[PDB]
Amino acid sequence: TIEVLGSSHVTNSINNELFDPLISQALSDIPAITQYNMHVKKGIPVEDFPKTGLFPEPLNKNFSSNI
Amino acid sequence: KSLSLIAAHSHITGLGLDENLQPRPTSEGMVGQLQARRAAGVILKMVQNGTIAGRAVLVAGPPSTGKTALAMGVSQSLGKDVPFTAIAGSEIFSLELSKTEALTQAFRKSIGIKIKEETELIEGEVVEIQIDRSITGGHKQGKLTIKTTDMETIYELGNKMIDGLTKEKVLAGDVISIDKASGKITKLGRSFARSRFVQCPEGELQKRKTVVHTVSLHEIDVINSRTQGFLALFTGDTGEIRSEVRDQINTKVAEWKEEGKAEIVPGVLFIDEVHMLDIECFSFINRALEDEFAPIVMMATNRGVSKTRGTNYKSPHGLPLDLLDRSIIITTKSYNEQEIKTILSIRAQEEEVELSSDALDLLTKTGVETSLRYSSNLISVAQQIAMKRKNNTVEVEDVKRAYLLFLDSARSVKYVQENESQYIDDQGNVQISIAK
Amino acid sequence: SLSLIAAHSHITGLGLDENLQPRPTSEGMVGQLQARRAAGVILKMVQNGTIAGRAVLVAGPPSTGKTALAMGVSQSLGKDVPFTAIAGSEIFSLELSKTEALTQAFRKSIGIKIKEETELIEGEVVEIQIDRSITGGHKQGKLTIKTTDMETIYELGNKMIDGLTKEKVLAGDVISIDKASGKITKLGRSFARSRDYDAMGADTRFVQCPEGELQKRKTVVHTVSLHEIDVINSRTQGFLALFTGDTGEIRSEVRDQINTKVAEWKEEGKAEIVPGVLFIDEVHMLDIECFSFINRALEDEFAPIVMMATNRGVSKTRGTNYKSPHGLPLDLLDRSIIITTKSYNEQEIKTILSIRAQEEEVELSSDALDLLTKTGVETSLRYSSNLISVAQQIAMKRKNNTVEVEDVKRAYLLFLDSARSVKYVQENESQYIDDQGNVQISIAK
Amino acid sequence: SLPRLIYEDLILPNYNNDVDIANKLKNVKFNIFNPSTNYELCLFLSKLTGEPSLNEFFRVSTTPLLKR
Amino acid sequence: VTRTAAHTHIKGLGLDESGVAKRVEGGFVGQIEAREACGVIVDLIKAKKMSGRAILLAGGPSTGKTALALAISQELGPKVPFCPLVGSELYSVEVKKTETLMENFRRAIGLRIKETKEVYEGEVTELTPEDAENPLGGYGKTISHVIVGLKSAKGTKTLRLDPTIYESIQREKVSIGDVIYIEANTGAVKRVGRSDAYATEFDLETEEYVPLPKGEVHKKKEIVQDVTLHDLDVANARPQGGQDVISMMGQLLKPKKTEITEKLRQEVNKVVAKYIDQGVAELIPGVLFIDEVNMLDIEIFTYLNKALESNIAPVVVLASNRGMTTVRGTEDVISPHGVPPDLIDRLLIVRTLPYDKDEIRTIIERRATVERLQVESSALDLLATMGTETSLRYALQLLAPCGILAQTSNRKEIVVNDVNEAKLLFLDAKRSTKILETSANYL
Amino acid sequence: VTRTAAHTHIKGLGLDESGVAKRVEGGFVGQIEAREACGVIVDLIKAKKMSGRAILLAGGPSTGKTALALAISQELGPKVPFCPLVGSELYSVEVKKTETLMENFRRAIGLRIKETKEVYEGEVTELTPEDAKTISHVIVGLKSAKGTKTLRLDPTIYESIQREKVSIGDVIYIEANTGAVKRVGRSDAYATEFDLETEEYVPLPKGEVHKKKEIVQDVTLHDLDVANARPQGGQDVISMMGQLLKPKKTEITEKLRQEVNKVVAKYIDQGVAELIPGVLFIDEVNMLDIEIFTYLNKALESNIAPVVVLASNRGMTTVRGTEDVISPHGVPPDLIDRLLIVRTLPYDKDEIRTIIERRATVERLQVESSALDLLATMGTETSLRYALQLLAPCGILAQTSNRKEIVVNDVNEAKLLFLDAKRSTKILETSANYL
Ligand SMILES: Nc1ncnc2c1ncn2[C@@H]1O[C@H](COP(=O)(O)OP(=O)(O)O)[C@@H](O)[C@H]1O
Ligand SMILES: Nc1ncnc2c1ncn2[C@@H]1O[C@H](COP(=O)(O)OP(=O)(O)O)[C@@H](O)[C@H]1O
Ligand SMILES: Nc1ncnc2c1ncn2[C@@H]1O[C@H](COP(=O)(O)OP(=O)(O)O)[C@@H](O)[C@H]1O
Ligand SMILES: Nc1ncnc2c1ncn2[C@@H]1O[C@H](COP(=O)(O)OP(=O)(O)O)[C@@H](O)[C@H]1O
Repeated sequence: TIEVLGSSHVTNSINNELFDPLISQALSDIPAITQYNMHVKKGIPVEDFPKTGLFPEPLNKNFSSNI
Repeated sequence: KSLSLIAAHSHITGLGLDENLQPRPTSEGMVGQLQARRAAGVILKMVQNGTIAGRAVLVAGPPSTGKTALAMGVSQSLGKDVPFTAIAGSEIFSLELSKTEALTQAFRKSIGIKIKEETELIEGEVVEIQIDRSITGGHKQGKLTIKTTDMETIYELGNKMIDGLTKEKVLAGDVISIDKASGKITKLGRSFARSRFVQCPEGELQKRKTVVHTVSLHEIDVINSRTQGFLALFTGDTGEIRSEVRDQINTKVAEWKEEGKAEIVPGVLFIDEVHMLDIECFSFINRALEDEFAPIVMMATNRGVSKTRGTNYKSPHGLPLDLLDRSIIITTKSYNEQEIKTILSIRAQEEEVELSSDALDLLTKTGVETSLRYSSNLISVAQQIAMKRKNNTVEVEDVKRAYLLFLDSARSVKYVQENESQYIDDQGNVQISIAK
Repeated sequence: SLSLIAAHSHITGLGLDENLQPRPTSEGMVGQLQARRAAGVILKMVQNGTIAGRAVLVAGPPSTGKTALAMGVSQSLGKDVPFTAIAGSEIFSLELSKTEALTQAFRKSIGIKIKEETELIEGEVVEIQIDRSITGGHKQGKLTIKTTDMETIYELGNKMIDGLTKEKVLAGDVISIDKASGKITKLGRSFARSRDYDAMGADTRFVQCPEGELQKRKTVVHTVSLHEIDVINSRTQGFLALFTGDTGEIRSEVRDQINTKVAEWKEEGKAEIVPGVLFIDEVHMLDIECFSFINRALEDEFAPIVMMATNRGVSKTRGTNYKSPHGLPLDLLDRSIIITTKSYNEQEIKTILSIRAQEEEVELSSDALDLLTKTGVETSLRYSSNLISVAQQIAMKRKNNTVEVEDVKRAYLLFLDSARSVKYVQENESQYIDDQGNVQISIAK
Repeated sequence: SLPRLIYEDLILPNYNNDVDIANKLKNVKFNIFNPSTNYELCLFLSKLTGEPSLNEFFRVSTTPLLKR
Repeated sequence: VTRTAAHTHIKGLGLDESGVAKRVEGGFVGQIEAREACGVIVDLIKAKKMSGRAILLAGGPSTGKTALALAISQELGPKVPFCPLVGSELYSVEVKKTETLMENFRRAIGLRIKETKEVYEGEVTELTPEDAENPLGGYGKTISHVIVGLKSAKGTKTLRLDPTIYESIQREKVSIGDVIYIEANTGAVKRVGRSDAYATEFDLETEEYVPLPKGEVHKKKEIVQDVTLHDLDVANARPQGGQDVISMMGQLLKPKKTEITEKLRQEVNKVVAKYIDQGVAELIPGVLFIDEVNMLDIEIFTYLNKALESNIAPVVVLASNRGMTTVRGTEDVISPHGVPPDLIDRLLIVRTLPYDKDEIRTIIERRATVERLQVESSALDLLATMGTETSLRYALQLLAPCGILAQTSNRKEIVVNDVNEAKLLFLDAKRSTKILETSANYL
Repeated sequence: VTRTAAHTHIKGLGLDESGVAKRVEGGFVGQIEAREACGVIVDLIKAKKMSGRAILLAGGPSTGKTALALAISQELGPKVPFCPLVGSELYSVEVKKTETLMENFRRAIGLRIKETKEVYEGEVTELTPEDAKTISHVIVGLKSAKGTKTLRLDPTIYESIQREKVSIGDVIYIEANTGAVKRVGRSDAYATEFDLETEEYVPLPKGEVHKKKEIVQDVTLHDLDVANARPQGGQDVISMMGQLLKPKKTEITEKLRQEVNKVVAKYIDQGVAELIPGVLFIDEVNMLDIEIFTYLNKALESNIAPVVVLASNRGMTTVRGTEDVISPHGVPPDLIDRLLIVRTLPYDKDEIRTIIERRATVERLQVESSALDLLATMGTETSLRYALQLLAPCGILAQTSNRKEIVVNDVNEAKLLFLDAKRSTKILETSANYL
């Protein structure tokens, strides 16, 4: 963690770099009922969705965690 | 802080000098070498004045004669906040950095920038937190009661403070510190309420604290170069920082110095075993000393008229004459029996070892016979033999047992030379069978 | 412009006739008639283009004109023909093998020629109207574009509509669309709207509105080397490797496929093959492995004509432990023809110095020119060539527009040549660091 | 811990530093893929690669790798 | 039944409480003075006060130098760290040898930490998210909160999850009816398995069925961990374990060794010193063993001179079998055991001696006892005479072909004919050299 | 106060208007002919017409070569690029040495760009976007202590505004030409909406909202080559954490350099730019390989090459990378045929005394005249650099005994404490065990 005492711009920049919505949306997926809500009850087409599901799958179910 | 077991130079707390730069016979763990200590005090005043830059000082002498200990005394007498980079000679032969780049990074880690800034903090003990939330969480109303030993207050809380308080969960009786601008809340622990443990703060709640930062030039060079972030200061893969960013940093530091926003502090770069460097490193050092942003370089070597690395000729101290022309040489001497006895006494008091007087005389005799470091090493293994037979003070026969068990160099060379058929020679010829 | 007066910028082609007979002084070249005739023969060999894989060797003493001859061949070759000029030290890379670097240098010197047609509609967008069907399966577009003279109405496909959603237009940006190809680009904003939005932004740029005919027709001709095709087909986005050099040992099967498709395009009639010259200056620092690779690579059909220049005597071949003529092995010298060069005399030195003083905008007197000619007879030629330009500055500091003998004498006294420095070193060698690292610093013994 | 002076005088633009001016000068005005100044190179690369838009090279050359 | 390989007949130094070595106990025969010196070194290591001490084991080939180091490692116990090295392992193509030596120096300092974990666990019963107002607003995620209903034994809790936690929740592919395990220290989620309260035999994904977790959903537990300083160094150098973008991308890239700067080591030392001062940590220094020390060159020796003078470095044990050999990386210096004299001045040499006929005979007897073979007395005498005549190792390695040849003849004991046949079938170094001298075409 | 490091008593060549060197001028003592030759070279560089001219200045150690090079750099001024270099810096492990040589060649050619900086700053009082899902424009009304100002903005800047999370009452910073948006903080008028808050509060700007300034940008061709040849891609303006993939140096092709030259030549013809060639200075030129010496011959014949200045202190020495090539100053003869050699002569006693007095004056030390002749005798007996480096221990030892003047006892004490090379060598020969 890098801190600058008495500045709010550095906190916003660090929170944008660590938790970038585009990359974090690329490394995950939207829930199914949320996808149904935006595609049908909001009129958003499928091609205007953010990119999801680019995390590579592990070998097993056991290989997905360190606990 | 600064965890450490016991070092080989842990008994040295600094140079033993008075106000007139004269060495005491025994002070701050240093015994003997009065001329070397006086010269190192002059170099210390050279560093502390800070009005000149780029001077080379060579410390040369026989092995195991106070060479690294002088540098440790200088570094201990320098104090905090002044940089001190201590590298070895063979450390600059990298695989992803050139030798001149590694030398430049070692040079620019010894110049610091002093910046003073003031912040506002709120530190106190939490009395009561009252949070009112809606069903959907669209709005939240908050009241926080916080106190010190001298005042009590209640704050009306905003949305972002409420979200920053439910994160990093705080309860009653905690002692916390809040920065208003950045929103960072640090839990310092719990107060003295049994119902880790930290005494309640006193005085005003909102204090104005000024902190003084010391940032090396290499950190600004890494940060200003946009190819890698600040994490390269820890991972170490900076990877050949260019020169235009260094020029920009130099011009900006010179611009900050005129307006009083920053101060230049110089440090000491210590290069132990300087004879291991290559000729190209010497040629880079010949021009790196002629810059305004250059520290004071201390080099140590024990070679006498050795072959310069990367060449085919022999040079004094293993260094070419161009580097020796730019340097002033401090020479160390060998020790008498009284200096060896005093050093062994200090090393005995450092390791919490009780020595008898006859054992000290035997250790001094076998120190002036073979080496100082052998007799220094014998004490800690003689103490285990003393403790094995359930005795506290180290006696004569314990030192004799340690002399019998662990060999020195001169006995091992003779034992090798009498039985040369049992060891592998330079031709790879050995004999393993006993008979024939 | 971005060109200063270089070492040999006065040479514009070989000074030859129509019967390949060199004139004594023409096109900036003086003397060296046999080498100029040989270079004209090689130039006609290149311009014929039916002979592939020939190696010539320009050999001579230093400061004779081998690189000047190569520059003259390059200038007389003309444009749109690839002429690669590399040194011998450039192929020792860290990310590429010497074989791969030599293969890339070989394939950079042969190209193909492609001609295409363009129907450019360049203008400023006035207003765009999009018609959507009730089903939504197709989108219709009415585009109102204009130049400074006239304006028409165009009907648009759905691919135009999706191509104009990307790099979006805001009714006043200057675009240009092709008809047959349909290439879409956005040049920038017009100058008429420069006082509208009060702050420019990041990517925007202001261009003038195009004037005249809206629909233009233009034929352009491209010349692409085979190495560019290799780099393009090696990756997914290959032009970044074309401009940053990060290709990294392209495989052989893509080269075979590219050779087969080049032969197919030549047979069909889409493109024609333009050969070229590869010049390897200072060839004597190449390894023996590079020489063996050159020996094998000279026998392929897609090989350029290789020009090599060296000035070594009977010297050691690098990577071996023996000596050889020109620093080259004998099997490489077997498959080659040698053009030799001869040293100059007083008159050719005087003519070269006069031409170089004419090029550098320096006026000399006759006596100063004769003094510089005598110096170039005794010392080398480049010493006098530098003496001219420093004597010009001395004369300008003396507030005189011409260079006289006193300025040449002052420049001779101030700046030394090799022989005087050798004599001064050998007279006072105790003050210099010798090969053993011994030096005497102090002046008093 | 980083001092505030370095951050406000070396990273963010203000009235006394030229971060934004030099950024626009190096990355936009002097870019060799600009169609306003280097249209011939863009046309040559579009014939070479087969891209249907001449602004694709300027877009590709100025984005990070992960976003690309 | 069990696997034996050139060792594992040795269980320790075999000393009494006074440090006096027995003649034959603990799997050791002879070498009394070296074993007593190693016992003194073992007591010095167990004192846990010194730093940067070093000894050197010097002797001929096949005399028991590696055996003494393994006996030291067995006498110390498994809690004290022990890093065995060969001298050829320090030359790597990814990072310089100096950094590899410092890595092996930091790999031999242990630490024991009592660690407290905040744990939410239970069975997922309700998994309900709710949406944002403008999902295509560019900034902010698609959802805003996720409601998770957890049920444990004698308890039930509901949680409103942050989206960042929900990324790790949905990366584990949890569902309704799964028992999960959320670690609040790092945000890591472990999916244990399907609950056994529902049916079992209707699955096709070979899942594991687990009962409900005992106790409440929210827990705090204390965990004792064993961690070396090098582990902390490589954890901070390549950060994997967060829920951010950088920590997520750190697990997918190919790992590579990097030159860890001294600033990170100073920060790690400061944090470890704070942990020790808080009373939750205990420092366990260890032993670094570098066998075949003559393979090192002058640069690693010169860096080792500096590295032994730090205040953290552990006890270093070296070994060599050279008499008077030039140091590698030099041309004309000559030093005992291939170790330069400035490094020799900081050592404590422990001499090792060759064996006799009776010691060879009882070593052969014990190694035949370990390998579960029965040897006749005359065959044992012949094997001892062979070991004196040729090599101890040659007589050691001829036991198992003798056992195979005895077993092929349907016998249990080993007799003289099997020893003679193993002599005739298998050769030693001297006879092979004598054959090579009287050879035709470089045999 | 002021830091002096082995130089900075040199302010120039000390020439007159006619190029004749005075004896003591510009901090230079003696050395008339080398200073006059360097003045001629300075005039040739200021002519700005020729390309690829190379000179070499050779002499003994500690004789004034680097001082002459820095005097040339001081004579040219700060607008002319000057790239110092040592010969050992060309050996990098990321790219070949020829690429590094070409990079240092193109680092010494500069450009001058006339630019205009326009800045709006102040408190936001109105933020009303207008559409025609796509915003047509946005109207922003700023406010400072001298009044208000209302601006229209395109949606591209509006996207950067909502990137910065800007609401009503924040103090912002908008650059007109580049479109940069920076949020400074909330205004002090809204500091009492809550007792405890996360936002930081700043006062109103006391100046006007609209500010204009003329600036001059200095760049080199190497900066444009680096900016056009990023291998991974572009970068954002703010990146506190680096890229996940490490970008190393790459061998930049000739095509990129040709395109950069074409773009710069187009920009020069419109009067936007101005081309200033500079000096590439390479010290310790004898530490170069034969391959770099060969590639230097090709690089010196280009059309854009700057003026190259080399230094060497070797005599008849074997070239590095060869076996049996003996050439003067460690420089091969095919390269030696391309330069002009300037000889640099040693010093006698009185100039050594005068230089010692000059360095004592610069370092703010007072030396008695009795100690000055002893220091000059010491300098002639051992080295000039040994006498120059002994001034500060003498000053410290004088200041220790509460004296502000150098007394010859301090010089004797500093001679006793610190040795030179010759006495240390005599200790080395008359010793038993490794000194
Ligand atoms: N004057 C002194 N005072 C205290 N200890 C000393 C002194 N001189 C030498 N020593 C001790 O002798 C040992 C060798 O010193 P050192 O200078 O490190 O060896 P070397 O000369 O090989 O560098 C050190 O452990 C140091 O503690
Ligand atoms: N025939 C010629 N006509 C005009 N100039 C020449 C001629 N030959 C040589 N020169 C000049 O001599 C200079 C050095 O010759 P160069 O070609 O470098 O010799 P080399 O081929 O041995 O390297 C060049 O600047 C060139 O202009
Ligand atoms: N005192 C001993 N008692 C039993 N076996 C021994 C003894 N000394 C050596 N050995 C055996 O001799 C072999 C060689 O010893 P080791 O130390 O591994 O190699 P070296 O002595 O060549 O370094 C080992 O397999 C070990 O089992
Ligand atoms: N004419 C002079 N006047 C004043 N100082 C000089 C003069 N000549 C040399 N010096 C000084 O003597 C020193 C010589 O250093 P330098 O020129 O770097 O040595 P070298 O010529 O071996 O590179 C410099 O510190 C410089 O300040």
